Amino acid sequence: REMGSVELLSREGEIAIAKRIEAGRDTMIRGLCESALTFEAIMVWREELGTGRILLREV
DNA sequence: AAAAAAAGAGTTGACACCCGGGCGAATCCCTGCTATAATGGGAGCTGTCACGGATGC
Repeated sequence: REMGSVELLSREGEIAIAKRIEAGRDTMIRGLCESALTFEAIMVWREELGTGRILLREV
């Protein structure tokens, strides 16, 4: 009863939902790429590159 | 009238062996990934009363 009294169906609504999810992921990625918090934090792992353990195929 | 040894103890090397702990190897359990379109559910009484109590205007 609860699922039927509040839910519906949408053919093209799934496309809009996917576009909204993609926009949210894009905005989150744009907001997470900052300076002195994420660049220097992840750079300590990028400096470990050259051994092929987690620098390539992992990060 | 005397006087020493098969047992009885006591060990000393000499195997026979019997589960324990590793070294392997062979093999179980988990977990996730599959891209045409899938869009609200199946029994069950209903052939006992009667009492004793719990809601309602």
